[PDB]
Amino acid sequence: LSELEKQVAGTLLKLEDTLYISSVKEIAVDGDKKAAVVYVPYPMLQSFQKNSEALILKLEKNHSGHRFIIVANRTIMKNAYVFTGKKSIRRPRSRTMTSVYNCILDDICYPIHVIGKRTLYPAGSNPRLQVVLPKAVYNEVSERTKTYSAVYKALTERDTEFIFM
RNA sequence: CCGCCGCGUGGGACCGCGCAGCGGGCGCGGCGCGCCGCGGCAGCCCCGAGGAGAGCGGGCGGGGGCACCGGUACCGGCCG
Repeated sequence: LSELEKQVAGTLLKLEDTLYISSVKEIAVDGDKKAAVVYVPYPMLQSFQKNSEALILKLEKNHSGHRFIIVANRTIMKNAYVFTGKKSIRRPRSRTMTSVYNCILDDICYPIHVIGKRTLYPAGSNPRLQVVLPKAVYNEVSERTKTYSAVYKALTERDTEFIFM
């Protein structure tokens, strides 16, 4: 129940000539441009991912003022086992904190595959992570690395920086 | 203050175990044993160790066992 969903859904209906989204979150960057995330339901992520690049481009052209990102919504449980007193319940490994963050990272920029991750530990600076991307693509995603870092920090408290190799 | 391998509280990093879905209504204050929509859940597999094992292809080798088999030489005998 927000204004943005209404016009983005209007655009959605204006694309084809079935699939619905859960919610939307926008976050600003250092520049006046913001980035909007779409919390897609988990099962329909792959169906949205067949040609997500086209959808994001058409949405950007339809409604400017901020970039459109599409991601799934995953839950996190905070206990490996559960002691009901009678039987012990195992938490599946897919619901851990670490798996969700990595999947989020891969989803933020699915069309361009990540070729490596590295975390650096400076002497005093808060430890930070730098990823590695192909040189085949750069100017395609060079202009939108700051937004990627900002959204990663927003969703995950962990920070990051982007490079190419 | 000092003879405790036992008792209680907390911490919970390190050290090792946790196979058998959950949520709600019938359902009594609670806990059980059952009946009900799956109609509430992202329902239900870390990765795959310059650890180990199995598999395919390649050649490599006085590696092993069985049968068969040639060559002079030592020895003995015989013709001259």
